[PDB]
Amino acid sequence: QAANPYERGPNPTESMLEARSGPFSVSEERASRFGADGFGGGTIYYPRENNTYGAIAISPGYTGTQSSIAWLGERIASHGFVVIAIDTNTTLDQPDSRARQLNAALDYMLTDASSAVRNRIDASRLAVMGHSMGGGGTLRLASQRPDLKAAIPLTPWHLNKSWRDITVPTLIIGAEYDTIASVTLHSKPFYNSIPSPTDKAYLELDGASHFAPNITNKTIGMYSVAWLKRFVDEDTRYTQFLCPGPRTSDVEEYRSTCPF
Ligand SMILES: [Ca+2]
Repeated sequence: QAANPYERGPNPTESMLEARSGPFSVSEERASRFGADGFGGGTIYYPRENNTYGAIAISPGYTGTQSSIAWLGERIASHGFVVIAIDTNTTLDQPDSRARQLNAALDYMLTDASSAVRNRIDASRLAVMGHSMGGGGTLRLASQRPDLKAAIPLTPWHLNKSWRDITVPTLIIGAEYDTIASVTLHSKPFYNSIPSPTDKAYLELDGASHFAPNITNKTIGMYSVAWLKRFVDEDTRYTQFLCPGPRTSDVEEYRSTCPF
């Protein structure tokens, strides 16, 4: 019974979560393609403030690179996270290969990055996120690693529909007008398959394309950070944004196991 030891930054408001950056100024360190084993390298974003934070790996999708998710990895790092936006070994890698590479990237932050990075990581509080096939990779890694603290598949694609063994808090963000990873064949079937008691939520962005995750988006930003705050940091000051959650508005649909 004490102040949460993982709490970082001020008491949140909607406007703070919708803004382009959080309260921590951030610096970058390259994970070189010439120095990364098991994935294609990346950019680590980390808070300049010397404290420990949660560590998060983020995969792009098919034909995508670290630059299509960089805004999100930066935005999230600036709320007090060490985040790596990766490149994949090839841009054509499939979901389950991306799951292995999200796994290699966490190992990287933890063992291979510079002292400044490693010193800011609480190695026991990790999370993954992914766009489309990166999103399928996130589900797979979440399924193989019950020890992760959260998983956030964004407009996810995967041929396997059944994610029955996931026990890691998972927010699946869907895009209502996605023409590539339709919520009806991908996001909803994945979400529908995760059984109680796993915490989870499904948010479907109103009016949004498959590519909404590759452009600065306050709804993806606010809800991704609330989710990582609530589950990587156990930070209950963020539950108020997720429960009861968005009226369905910027949001086509919201389902959740609130209050978690
Ligand atoms: Ca609508």
